Amino acid sequence: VKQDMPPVGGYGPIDYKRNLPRRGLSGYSMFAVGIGALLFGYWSMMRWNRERRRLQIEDFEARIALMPLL
Amino acid sequence: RKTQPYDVYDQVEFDVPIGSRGDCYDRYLCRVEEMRQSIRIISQCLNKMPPGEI
Repeated sequence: VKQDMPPVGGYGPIDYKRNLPRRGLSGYSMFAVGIGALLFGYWSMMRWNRERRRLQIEDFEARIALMPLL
Repeated sequence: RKTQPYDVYDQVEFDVPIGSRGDCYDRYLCRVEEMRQSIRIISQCLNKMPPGEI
């Protein structure tokens, strides 16, 4: 006879339990990365703001030199 | 299925999730665990189907 039957060795194991990976860095790592990015941005903004102040002083002194003719 | 069983449910081993607070969160977790136990029962059914008439 022929009928719907599982095979001679049966069917294989089937996973039925939860599997969460558990991934990412430790919280100290992202805190250190954020703090380092903050410090780098602070340093770059400091340098560029000082340069901008120097350029503004230069432009203002050019204006002061140009004033009497106007 | 565990206290007053019917046709072949006493021949299948599976777990019963039990909540702990009565909120909707525990019921949703119970439904997810019931899905997992349904997969387990389906595997047990596919590995234990006997020949015969219908």
